[PDB]
Amino acid sequence: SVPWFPKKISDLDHCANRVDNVYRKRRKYFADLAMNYKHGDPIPKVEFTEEEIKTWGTVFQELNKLYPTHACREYLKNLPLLSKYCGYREDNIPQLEDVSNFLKERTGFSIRPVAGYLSPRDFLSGLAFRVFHCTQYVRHSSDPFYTPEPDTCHELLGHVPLLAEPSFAQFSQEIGLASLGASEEAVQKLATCYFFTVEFGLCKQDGQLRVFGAGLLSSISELKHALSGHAKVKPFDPKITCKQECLITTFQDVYFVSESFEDAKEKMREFTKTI
Ligand SMILES: Cc1ccn(-c2cc(Cl)ccc2[C@@H](Oc2cc(-c3ccc(C[C@H](N)C(=O)O)cc3)nc(N)n2)C(F)(F)F)n1
Ligand SMILES: [Fe+3]
Repeated sequence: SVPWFPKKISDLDHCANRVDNVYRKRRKYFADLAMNYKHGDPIPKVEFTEEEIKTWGTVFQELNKLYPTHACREYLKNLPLLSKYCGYREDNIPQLEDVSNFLKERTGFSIRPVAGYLSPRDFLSGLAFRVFHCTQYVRHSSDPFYTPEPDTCHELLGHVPLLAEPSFAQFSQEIGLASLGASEEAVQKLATCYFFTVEFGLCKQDGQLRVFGAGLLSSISELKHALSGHAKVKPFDPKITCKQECLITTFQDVYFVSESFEDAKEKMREFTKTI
């Protein structure tokens, strides 16, 4: 029989809640905000602390040094749009509500604040309705270069700029749409393909390797590592790519290169029929 899946955007209420002293209370605070959030609510505006803003400022400042030579053209295209409309600055952390409103005008995507990791099924189910579950907290100040879990920096600098791109927006949703009510095996295959594209993908533009992986675009160290030449590279092929192990708390052992977003989209459409 078919497992439960959302049939409308508001149904995501039923799946979004899955799962240093001052930092812990701060983290619980953000978790509480996401937990009590219901569809239709404005995403609660948060006054970030200076340490959090300085952390964002450090990551943001350093990544912007790398983006022109590392990021794909679409990322570099939409990133200034975010700084002109959503307050992307070194001294200011953008609000999830504002960028969500921006995405609505651009690609119809929206943001939903989430406490932490959701199951791949629940997360991909959100994409089916062009909803991206975002963490609202900032990474610990100890290591701004890399963090073993998503933070608001990862969402805002990694995911948001490409979600504003129609071709990429379509690609993301179709992965989500494919996931709806799919078998456990199918969801995991889709989740792995999502992982090595949306989160850690590489693309070929004008003969050059560029980064569109969100997990890469928000990590100072791995972004450099991905294009250094010391990394393992393979062509994106869903049947093969979906068999690759997804690593956490570390750099990936291999990266997959797509020809383009529409190319990645077409390869996925072919693949989802097989499963
Ligand atoms: C098959 C499949 C697909 C997904 N999953 C899965 C399921 C659950 Cl419930 C938990 C964990 C995972 C996967 O882990 C991650 C991690 C991240 C991630 C991205 C960026 C950053 C910040 C960056 N390092 C920075 O420094 O900015 C952090 C984390 N993103 C995703 N989508 N998955 C895992 F475990 F498979 F790898 N499984
Ligand atoms: Fe992510």
